[PDB]
Parts: sequence; C-alpha cells; structure tokens
Amino acid sequence: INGVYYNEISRDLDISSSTQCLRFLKETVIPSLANNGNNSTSIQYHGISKNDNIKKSVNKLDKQINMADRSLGLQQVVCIFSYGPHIQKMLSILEIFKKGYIKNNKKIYQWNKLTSFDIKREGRNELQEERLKVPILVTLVSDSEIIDLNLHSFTKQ
Amino acid sequence: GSKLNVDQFISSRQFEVKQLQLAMHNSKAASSTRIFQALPRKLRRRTASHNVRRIPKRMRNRALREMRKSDAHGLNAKQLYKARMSIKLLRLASKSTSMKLSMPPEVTSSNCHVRQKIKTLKRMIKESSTANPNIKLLNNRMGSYDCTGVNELAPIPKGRVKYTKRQKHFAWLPTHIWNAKRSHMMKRWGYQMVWAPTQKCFKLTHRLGGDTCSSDGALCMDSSYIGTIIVKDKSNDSEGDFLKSIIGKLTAERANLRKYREGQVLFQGLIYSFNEENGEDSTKPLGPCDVFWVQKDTAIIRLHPSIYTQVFNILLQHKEKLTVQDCRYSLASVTLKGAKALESLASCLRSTEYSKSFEQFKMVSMITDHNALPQRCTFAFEAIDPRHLAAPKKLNDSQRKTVNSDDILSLHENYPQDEINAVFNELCDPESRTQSYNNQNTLKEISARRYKLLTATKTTVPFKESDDPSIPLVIIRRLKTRDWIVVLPWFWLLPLWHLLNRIPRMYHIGLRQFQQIQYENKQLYFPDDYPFTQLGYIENSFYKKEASKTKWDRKPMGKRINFEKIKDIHNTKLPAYSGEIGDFFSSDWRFLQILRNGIDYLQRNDKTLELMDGVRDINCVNDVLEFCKDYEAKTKAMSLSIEENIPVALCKNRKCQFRTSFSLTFFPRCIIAVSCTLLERGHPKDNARIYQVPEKDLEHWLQLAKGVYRPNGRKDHDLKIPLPEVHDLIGFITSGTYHLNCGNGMGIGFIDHHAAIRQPTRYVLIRNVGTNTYRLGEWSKISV
Amino acid sequence: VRLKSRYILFEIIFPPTDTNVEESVSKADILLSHHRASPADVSIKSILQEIRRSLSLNLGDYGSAKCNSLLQLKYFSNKTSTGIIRCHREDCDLVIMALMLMSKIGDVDGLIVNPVKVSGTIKKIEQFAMRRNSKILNIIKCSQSS
Amino acid sequence: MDRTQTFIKDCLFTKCLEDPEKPF
Amino acid sequence: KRVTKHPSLKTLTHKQIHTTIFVKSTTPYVSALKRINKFLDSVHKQGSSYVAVLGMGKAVEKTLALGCHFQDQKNKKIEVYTKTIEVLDEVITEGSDVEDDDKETQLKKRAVSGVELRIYV
Amino acid sequence: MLVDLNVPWPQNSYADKVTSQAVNNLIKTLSTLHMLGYTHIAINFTVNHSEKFPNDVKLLNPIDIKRRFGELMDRTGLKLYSRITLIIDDPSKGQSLSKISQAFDIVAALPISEKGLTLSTTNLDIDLLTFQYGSRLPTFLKHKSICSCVNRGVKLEIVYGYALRDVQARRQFVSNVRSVIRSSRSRGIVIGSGAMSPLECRNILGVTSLIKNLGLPSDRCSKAMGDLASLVLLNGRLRNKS
RNA sequence: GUGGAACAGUGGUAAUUCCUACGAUUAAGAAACCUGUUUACAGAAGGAUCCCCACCUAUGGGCGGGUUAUCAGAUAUUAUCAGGUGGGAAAUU
RNA sequence: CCCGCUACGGCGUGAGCGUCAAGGUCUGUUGAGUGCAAUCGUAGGACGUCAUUAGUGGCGAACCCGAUACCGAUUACUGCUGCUGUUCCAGC
Repeated sequence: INGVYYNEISRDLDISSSTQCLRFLKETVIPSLANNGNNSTSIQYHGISKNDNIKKSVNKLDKQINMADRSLGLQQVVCIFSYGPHIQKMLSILEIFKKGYIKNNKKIYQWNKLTSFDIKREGRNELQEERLKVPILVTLVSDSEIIDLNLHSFTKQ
Repeated sequence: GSKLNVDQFISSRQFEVKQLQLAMHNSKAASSTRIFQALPRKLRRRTASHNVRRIPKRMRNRALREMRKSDAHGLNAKQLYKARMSIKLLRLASKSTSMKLSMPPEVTSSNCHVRQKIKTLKRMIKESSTANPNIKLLNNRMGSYDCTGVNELAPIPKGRVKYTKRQKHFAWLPTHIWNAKRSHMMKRWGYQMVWAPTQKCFKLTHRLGGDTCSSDGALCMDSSYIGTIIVKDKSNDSEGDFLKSIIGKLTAERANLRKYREGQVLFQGLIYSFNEENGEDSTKPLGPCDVFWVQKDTAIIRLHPSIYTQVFNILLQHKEKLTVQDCRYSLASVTLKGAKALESLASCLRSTEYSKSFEQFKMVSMITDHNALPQRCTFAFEAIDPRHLAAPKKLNDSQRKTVNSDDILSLHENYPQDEINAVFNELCDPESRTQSYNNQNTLKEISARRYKLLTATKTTVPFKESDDPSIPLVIIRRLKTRDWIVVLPWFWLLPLWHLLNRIPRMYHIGLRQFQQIQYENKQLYFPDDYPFTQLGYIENSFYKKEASKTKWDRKPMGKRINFEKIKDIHNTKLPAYSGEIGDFFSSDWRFLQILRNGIDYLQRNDKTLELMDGVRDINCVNDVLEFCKDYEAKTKAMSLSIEENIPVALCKNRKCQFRTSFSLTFFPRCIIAVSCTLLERGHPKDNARIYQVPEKDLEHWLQLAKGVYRPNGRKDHDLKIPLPEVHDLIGFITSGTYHLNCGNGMGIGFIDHHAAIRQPTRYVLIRNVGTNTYRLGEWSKISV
Repeated sequence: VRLKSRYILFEIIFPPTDTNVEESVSKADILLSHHRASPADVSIKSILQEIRRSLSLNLGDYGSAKCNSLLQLKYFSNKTSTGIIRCHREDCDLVIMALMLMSKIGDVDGLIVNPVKVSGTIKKIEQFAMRRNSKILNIIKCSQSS
Repeated sequence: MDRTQTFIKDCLFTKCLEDPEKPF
Repeated sequence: KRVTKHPSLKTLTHKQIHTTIFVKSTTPYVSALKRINKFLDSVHKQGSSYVAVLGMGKAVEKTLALGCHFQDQKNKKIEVYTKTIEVLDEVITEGSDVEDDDKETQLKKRAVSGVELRIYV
Repeated sequence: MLVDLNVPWPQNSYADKVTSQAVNNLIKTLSTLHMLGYTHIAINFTVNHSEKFPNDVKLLNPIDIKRRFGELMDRTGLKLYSRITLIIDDPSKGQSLSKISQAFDIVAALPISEKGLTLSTTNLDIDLLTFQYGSRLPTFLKHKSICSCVNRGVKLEIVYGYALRDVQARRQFVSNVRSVIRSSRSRGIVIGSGAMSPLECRNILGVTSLIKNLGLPSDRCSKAMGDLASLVLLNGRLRNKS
C-alpha cells in the first residue's frame, strides 16, 4: 500500500492500522457529513474492529442509547461506524442489537451512509499501479423519527 | 474554435444525445413495413400471413387493413369405398367409445381384418340395444380404460382405432402428437420421447430452468418413459420383514436406512444388478434408481426403461411371496423446473376440499425458491379435473406479505401423513384409479357446463361431490436433480399437461435440454455420463463409435482432421505409434485400464519405470501399447460382451478399502467421478483426455495458477509448455461443454482413486480432440 | 453477397494552441478545452470537398479512384462535430489513413481529426456514440459537482 | 456434449429413419 | 462434525427478478459493474425505479464497493439497507458404518446480517 | 493501455536555457497525448556524441520529473520516464555507458553513418535504434546488420510524428519507413510520436492504419505496441533497479 | 464375355481444412459482433486463544470493565477473463 | 377487494391480486442473430492435391448470403461411391 486518499486529498493513513483510521473516521469524516453545533442532538461515537467481542459491544451499545439527560430534551443518536472487512462484524453488532430492541415493542430509526478510501498499491507489474477502493459504513441509529442533523445524503431505514 | 461554458456544453451534448436517440427511433419506425415483424421471435407464425387467427387480437385490425392494402374430388369406384371404409370405421369407433362400452381385443391388434372391426362395432351396439348384461360397460364418456397388469408386464396399449397401425412397433406418449407438433422426438426405446424443442432453447432453458437466480419462468419435461414398479408384502399383514431384505439385495446398504423409513422421503441413487445362482454372488453396476416408501411396507421404484425391463426380470425371477405391480401405461410423472414452476403448478390445479396439504402446498408455492425448503417435500391431495378451468389463472391469498423460515420449520414437524399416504394407496391400487374415471366428461360436455354457468350466473365450473371426477394428485421434490416431479395416471396427464404451458411463462423440455440441465447442476446422466455401468458403456461406446467412424470415413480426404499424422503429441515419441491415446473417438476405457495395469506391473516389477526399449516381457510403455493395439485389432473382428473394465470407487473406498498368474487385464480398475473447471484459457469438448501433473515443473503450474503475464498487463500463455509422458493419463471426460453458469469450461471426468491419492493437490490438465495444447484446472468431487 | 460497407465515426478536436496564457490541469476541464466548438463555415459539402482534396494530394488518383467509389458522409452536425463516413471494407484502411492526414480546413487551421469507431453497421455505431457521450456527460457532471 | 449429433439426428429420429442408418 | 448449508429465501415477483443482482464471493468486480450496467440499460424496459444489489457475508464489503463506484463516478443515488437473513443448515446428531452424507439430518436456523443496495437511474 | 516513447524535450545543448514558452508547450502536447487517451509517456532528450558529457551525478538529467511533472503525475493520472537518443556519427569523444545508463531509463541512438551503424550494433548495449526519417537514408539497409541486432534484443523505432512536419519530407519518410519494414522482417518495430506541438498528435486507429498501409501487418503492429513497448520499458527499469 | 481410357444419366453423401497466439479504455461493453463470470454466506451470529485491573475459592477456575494483537482450505491476489460466429442449399413466387 | 382518517359516492401506502383498453416497447434474441442489413485481418504449425533447374512454390475451390425455428421437394457447382449405355484398343 503506497498511500491512502480520502475525498481526493492526500492523507497519512495505514489500512493495517485500525486505530489511526478509526480516529480519522471519528475526527474528520463525521464532522464533514454531520454538524452537532446548530441543533440539540447527543451523538455517541463508536467504531468496530473485527477483533471485538459481539456481546460486549452490544452491551456497550445498550448504555449509549440511554446515556444523555432525559430532562434537557436532547435526542440521543448513536453513530456506529467501520471500514472495509470489519464492517461485516459491525453488521452483526448492528442487527443483534436490533434483535435486542424490537422485542420490547419499540422501534429503531436508522440512517446509512457509504463512502470510500482510495488506496494506491503496486500491481502485477512495476509500471502498472493499481487503485483499490475501501468501503466505509456509517450508521446513525436513534429512537426518534425526526433528527435536525443534515441527513439529506443518508438513507432512511 | 472558441471556448464555451459548462452548462452550454452539457446542454448541447444532451440535446445531441436526444437527437440521436430520436433519429434511431425514427429509423426503427420507418424500417418496419408491417406489424407482422412486431412479434417476438418465439411467437412468429408462418401461417399468420395467410389467416388472421395467429396474430393477437389487438394487432389483427392493423393486420387486416395491411392485408387488404397489400392485396369433393375425382375418385374411382374402388378407392371411394376404400376411403369410406376408414370414415365409417372412425364414426363407429367414435360412437362405440363414446356411448357405453370398452374396446374389443380384435380391434386393438389390427392384424386380421377391417371388415371384422366393422362387424364387431356393429354387433356391440346391437347387443347394448337388445340387452343390459354381457357388456363390458365403462364408467365415462371419453374412451378411458384401465391398463394395469397385475403380476405381469403391461402389454401394448389399445389407444385409438385410427392410429393403431402407427402404434405397431413403438408405443406413444399420452402427449405424443402434442410433442410432435412442438418438438423433435427420437425413437430409441419402445416409446418415442422428446429430444429437443423446435425453436432454439439452449441459453433459454439454461437461464429459465437453470441454476441461475434470474429464472423467471417454468420448464416442463414429459417423463412418462420413466418406469415404476409397486411392491407390497402379501405374506404378512404386520411389519415388513422381507422388504428391508429385498431393498438390501437390490441396492447397497446406502439406500436401506432407518431415516428413509421414518421420514419416508424419495431417494435417488445407484442400483447394481445382483445375481445369486448357487453360493456365489456377482455384482455389476446397473444404473440409477428412485426409491419411495409408504410409511413401512409398500414401495415404488422408478428408473430407466431398459433397466426397468432388467429389474422387472430379476424381480419376476424371485416373486415367491410378494405381489409385483407393473405400471407402464397407468401411471406417469412430469418434471417441473425453475423458479416459477411451483406458482404455475398451483395455478394449474384447484382445491375440492379444505385440507392441510393444500395449505402447505400454497405456502410452498409463494416463496419462489427450491433449496431453502428441506429434503422432504412430498405432498398429495384430491383435486379437480383441470379441464374445468381451461384458462390461465393464478389464485393467491392476502397472507400479509411475509415469508420467513419459521413457517419452513412448520413443514418439517406438521406433516399430514394420513391423507397423503391415503392418496398413495389410491394411486397404487388398480381399483381406485379405475374408480377415478367414474365421471370423466367430454370437451363438449365441459363446454356445455361452462355454457350453463354462463347462462345461469366468472370463468369456472363448480365442483359436485356426486358427479365430478376427483383425481388423486401427488407432487414430490427430487433432491439431487433439483426439480419437482408430479405423478398422475396415464389418461389423466393430458388434461393437466395442456393447462400447464398456457400459463405464459412455461415452456417444454427436450431430453437434450434435460441433459443440459443435468450438466449445469454438476449432476450426472445415464446414456452419456455413466460409462462405468454395462448398458451405458455398451450404448455409448458402440453407437458413438459407429456414428463417428461413419462420419469420419464419409468425409473426403483433406477436409477433415487427420488422426493418423499428428506431430508433437508427447515427449520422446514412441516407435510404431504416431497417433493419439486410445481410440480417437468415444472413450475407450480398455486402453486406459490396460495402461494402468501395465504401469502397476512396472511398479511391482521395479521401484522405477523404464521409458522405452506368449506375451513378451513387459519392461516399458510401448510393449503395453502394442498389446493395446493388438487387443483392439482382435476386438474389431469379434465384439466384446464378456465383462466390464471400469467400475466406480466411491462405493469401494469406504468399506472394501479399494484393494486390487500372468495377468494383464482380469481385475478391473475403479474410479471416482470429478467435475473440473478451467482456470486457463480454452474450453473442453467431448471425449477429452485428463492427464496428471508430473513430479517436475509443479511449481510452474502453481505459478501459472497464481499468475503469469506478458508486460502488456494481460495474461500470457504463448510459452514453451512442458510435455508429460504417455503414461501420465489419469482420466476421460465424456461431456465437454463451455459452462455458461461458471464463465469457464466444465469437464465431467472420471479419475483413478490411486492416482487421486498420488498427488497432494487437486490440479488437473485437460487435452481436447486433435488439439495439442494442455489446459490446467481444478476439480471437485461428485458425490452422485 | 450484399453491400458490405463500413461506417467510420470521426470527431474534430481543436488543441489549445496558446502559449502566452496558462492552462488548468484536470480531466473534464481539458475535455472542455478540446471539445470547444466547430467554426462557422463547416458543413457536409465543405468536409467532403476538403477530404477529397486531401485524398488527391496525399494518396493520389488511383487511390482516390478506389476510395471514391462509395465515399459519402452519411450523418454530420456542426453542433457536436461528429461525422459518419461510409466506405468499403477493403479501403477502410485507406479512409482512416486519409482521416489521419487531415491537416487543416481552407478557412480554419489548427485542428486534429480523431477516428473513434469503425463498424460494418451504423446502428451499433450510433449506440456506441450515445454511450460514449453519456460517459462524457458523466465526467463533466463529476467535475461539475466537485 | 456437442451440437453435432451424428447418431441422434439421422439414425434415431422418425423422419430420417427411412434414410440408411449411420451404423450402416 | 459434518454439517451442510443451504441458500436463503428469495421472495420475488415478475418485476423484482430482472432488476436484482445477488453478489457472490467469487463474483468479479468488473463483471458486477457490467451486470449492473446491463440492469440499468434494461430497467427502462422493465419499468421500475431502482436496481437492487444484495449481498450477505464475505461479499458484503465488495458489494459496498459497488455502491462506492456508481455513487461517485456515475452520479447515481443509492440507498443502503441492512437486513437479516435466515439460513437453514443440515447438521448430524449422534444417536454400523454408514456413508457420511447419508446420516440423520436435522435443520438448524442461523442468522446472517446482509446489505441491500438500491441504485437509481 | 498504450506507450508513447518519443516526445522530444525543447533543448539541444546544455548551454541553452529552456524558456517559459517551451515548458508550457510541452505541458500542452502531453495533455494532448493524454486527451486522446494514453497510459505511458517517455519523453526524449537529444544530445550529440561530440558534446562533452558532464562529470556529475544528480545533474545529468535537466528534465526534473519530480518537481515540475510531479504535480501533473498526481492530477492527470499518468507517469513519465526519461530517455536519451544518441546522435552518434564517428568513434571519437565517447565510449561511456556506465554512467548515462544509471541516471536515465532508456538509452537510444541515432546513427547516420555507415561505420556508425556497425559500432551501434557492435559495442552499444542500447534499447532502441532510431534513424533520421526527416533526412535521407545513410547508405543502404541490409539484412546482415539488422538481423544480428534485432536477435540480440535491440528494437527498431519508427517516428510517425516526423511525417506531419513538411510536404516534401513525407516522401523521404515513406521511403525510409518502407525500407525499415522490408529490412526488419516485421518483428522489432516500435513506433513513437515525435511531436513538438499539440497539433501533431494522433490516436491509435489512425496510426495503426498508417503502419498497416506502410507495410506492417495488424497482428505485429498491435502486438508490438503492447508487448515489445512494455517489455523494453521493463528492460530499462531493470537496468535501473538491478 | 472380359480389362483399360473418355463421355453421359440417376441415387447417396460433404463443404469457412484444422489447431495455436494477438488485435487500445477507472472513460471498467471501441479487434466487426453476440453471450457468459446473480439461486448473496469463510459452520467468524452473542467466533476462538490472549493483555491489564478488582472480586470469591484453592488441587483446577469463573464473573465484571477497558484498550484491543493473531487466525478463517494452495501463509497470496478484491479491479480480471472465457467461448462462439453464414449453409447444403440460407436460395427457388 | 383488506389497513388508517373521514363517514353520501372520498382520500394515502402495499414495489398484492383479477378484468378491460391503448400502432408505448419486444436484442423477451436463437450453443450466429442482424435489422441503411456484424459473421473479421495477419503470423506459425499439422494434412491433401499439382508442378520442379535442389526443394521449394501455388492452391483448400464453386453456388450463395438468411432475417423466427423445423421438415420434405426442386434448382447452381466440385469431389467420392454403385449401376447403366456408348465409343476406341487386345487374349484366344
């Protein structure tokens, strides 16, 4: 891997390093798509690697949907995110969490977003350089139907 | 040249795209001169230029105006009576089969006279007029009878008086003229079964009946040729003691299990012909078999017709206690395949009673899927005659639009054994299938009933428990061939079959197309892909060898491929041998097994094998190859019908531990069945040679499997390919066709198990007919 | 045996001959800078009269005799500067090499000709040209949105 | 499994059965 | 322990089958681009809004790569949905020497999370 | 994917400084090369054999791909390689190959002399041979000097960009190229675009038709333009790296 | 009556001789053209081993929280590619 | 036709079903499938025939190109095969 680009801008990342790319997703990508300043949302960030325990991460998601104050009238949004081959494990920690929630006669309102990194690698030949593309899954889940975030580019689920 | 804005540029280019699309549409509209070319290629009729009725009714008015814009014989005194004899015979036959009574045997044989037929049809009507007794009086208006032979084989059926001498040598399907007007059929066995549809349907049946997900249709195969026998234990009314024994004698200990007794699912497997005369047992590979049971004791077994005659002969040899039931002209099944086959099948039938099997089948019919259902799906019920509908209609309830696997879990536990097995007992017994024809009506009668409903009251005919012919209907799943087969009595099949493809997403199958379906699903086929058995080897080898030899000797010199002079085939070209491995045509397993026993004798003689220089001293390859050529030259004079040469190994590897005098070929060689997919460029063909990778240059084939390339960026295979020796052959491909569902080439091969345990890797190279290239691929085991 | 003729799609591209003014480096921007516009005096008969003169001065007389048997311009519009030339299947080599050596028109100089698509039928060439222009609209829309 | 079926299209059909057979 | 698997339920109508691609793990990327392009060419004849791209398991990542290609480079509006998938598996429960595939088959359910990806015209 | 390996650098001597117009014209013509659609670009630079080679290490190449073209390499989506054609006529003030081959990538030559062709085929481990298609043919092409050099690995190069210069030069161009085709045995023919202006760039369909009507078959032309071009690129790259 | 040479009539039969390689695209269907690589899954769905801290018991161990390394058949490659192409009359109102 | 609001016929969703109509479409097209009508070019090897001055050179033809598929009949040409008839030449 020669280099990792996001939104056609040169970045210093490593695909084999999970922590740096998860902090880059947390610090740069989500403020580029959602702004928490001009509204009353309480966003709890969480990233998922493929080495994570499913039950422990779902139990961590069981405390982030009821973490903020209920008296202030703040709507509580959980922003779960992953990139590449970890996303599948994310999906388990997504849907089992939904399996832990719809039995109590309640609903999850869900927003999905798909973007990508563009990495440069050497191909089969030295003169031929391959451009590979790594997908990113960003899911915002909440118990409220209408959220004042800029979520026009998302997908309502 | 002058620079322009972005919006003006994209607007001008979009207007140019719209102008080109409008110009192409205007050229396509001006290119058509009639609406007769507006039809799709499937529905184009050559008669439609003459008469208007072939054209759809929306298009007929433009067809009428374009057709208007574009615009009892001499017979002598003898041949007139010769023509009136046939017309009088047809009229008396219609009146006799319509009014009350059955068919005389003298009219059936049709080998004595026609005047005796006229006298007999005159006498039967007068005897019905003068007296009520002494009449073999039927149960319906249409000429349906019961062709059921108890303890003996079924004879030639009666059929119809007009088309009787046309049934003198071979018998017919119940949809014989129907298939004849719409498909190419072949006369091979005693029936005449279909070969292929008239319109080209290779890729069509591949996409609609295939294993592909985009299979929006239904495909129906007339499988009336598959013969079944019904066996029941007459000795004891209690539990069946001799049934498990005779199943363990007919088949192996693979199809006689307790699970198949409990869950009663049909199993298709391999049957082998046993023979015990006095203290000795000789087992030969026989072919395919379908076994089905009714809760403990009664069994239906259905398989290939010549194999059916052989199994019926072996079963009639030992017929001491149990009563056999031959069903060749009283029971037949048709095979539906695809995604919407269940929906069209539920569209073709309706219910006569609220029962559980109707609910289970209608819940199966909505999911539009095959393999998500479990192994056992054997539904049976009582239904109406499908001539009541005569229109393409589907019936679907609300069901709240929900499909889950929790309903599929109710299919494995809640199974209505009693009513389904009662329908089985109705179809097995000859009395209930005879009672089923108690209210069969003519097409005029059902048209009159439809007119009565149109006068009194919707497009239907209602059910009456007293005077409507409630039929038994059985729809079961067949596992490995991935297709739903539905079985029914012989004269009942046609009112079901005619309403099937009038659903506008249902087409008919030929046996060539069925071979394509069996080739697509990695499955096997008996006349072609079974070379190990006796009948398959004899049929395939003899017929394809004679056909290809006549085709090769028929061509003039210098236009066909010359098998005699092909240079650079193997490394170190052996003397007195300039041709290709074995026979050039249809796969000579004799050459392969003699060469395998020769290499085995060389390995038993010494730790290594030498290359080159009454039976001479075998020390290398060419002494074995000259013995092969001498045995071929001897068997060209006298045909071989003594023993086989290549059995299977998959029944031998598990238990018999595949264990193998001046002998060269007495003990045969066992094989496993493989399916190899091409990883290199190229496609396989029929009768292809399967080699093995030698001890050298294995890393070269591993690098070619990983990657080899010219610096342009694409794959490269214009390199010096290393040639292995002659004895590195390990198998034969019978069926070679470019596999469209994989995107590569599939070759159904049969390789030695010892050669399979020699190499630690599953890499197999293939060589075509008359082509000197070697192509690498990987195989998977066929457990069929 | 019928009239097996081959149609050739060509496009007139104007290179940005300007050394004193700077240039921008992008994909759809240089597609805008090369696919600018055709000049005023460009029609079917003008392009035919220019290509016959280039056929005469470059390839000669008997080569022009073999070329001009079925040499016609079937479709051309000056708004997009794309044209379709009918020719024989044997002299398609000669027609493409004549399209290559097109140096200048008698009114406007400084231009190159790009032969893009050759096939034996015009209906597939129109279908390929609509897809190629759709790809051009995709590149333009991608650089216009960002 | 090839399209060129010598035995099937001539010897085994009912239309070309009157023709001389491919084994002959 | 020997266990075998089966594919999943596909409840589809006449119009849902010609506009849906199911992405395997062995499916090439450029082949998937060609098939979704052919579906976008034929969806005007089929007369529906979107082309569906469904994947489960190992293909999901490269399935998302499909949504990473047509959204940016061809300006297509995509919708991402996360669904559950029930899969029946035949397992052998121990209760002579019989062939390995011919043993007691018991059905067991297993859930897999998967991605549906709708592409507009 | 295509390789265009004969674009000249607007400078002939090291004493002459490249003006600002020439760099912009080179950016124009390389953007015109990418406009029709190319993959590889190997720009060429001309030196004389009578010129005194500098005794430097990081100053042998006045091309500077990294500082000028390093931005266009990232923006446009292509890459550049540096190569030298050697205008050699007489064996004097020369015989130095161990230093010029390490800095640059591909080493070419331009013999115009009878003994120059012999000393090029004998003691020059070069990649491509170039003849002056603009001026006249030197003496006579034979199979004896060509077949001993093509079988070694050195390819013969045809410059289709020199044809769009003048009217009178086209006749001598065709007379040189057809001589190269009849002497080359249709194997070692690599073609390149010698354009100095953006008005002289052509696409694969016209150039393939040109080389087809000049006398090379369609198999050998396209097979050459892919395989032999990308093979001599890796030949230069492995002479650099290994 | 026989053998050889030539011609004529009828019946049957076959037609690119066969194989191999190559023929521009992140603008991912441009050698002239078509089809194919969609019944979605690595028994990774509460996956396995392991790090630190606190708890209870002791001959083994288990639970709770946090960052989180390794593993998923040839330790590899996600972005390539394959096959075929007018016939005995397709002609004849 | 079922669900929610409203209640005189009404309204909103099911990517649900049945009937009817529409020159809106039919690459829904075929182990070739075009429709201002694709069915290619070159190199190497294997085989056959004919002519040679040193050993190679030329040739693999002709009829015709469909337009949904199939079968039978007729017509145009090359080569092979059996029969028949004719002419010429001898073995005794």
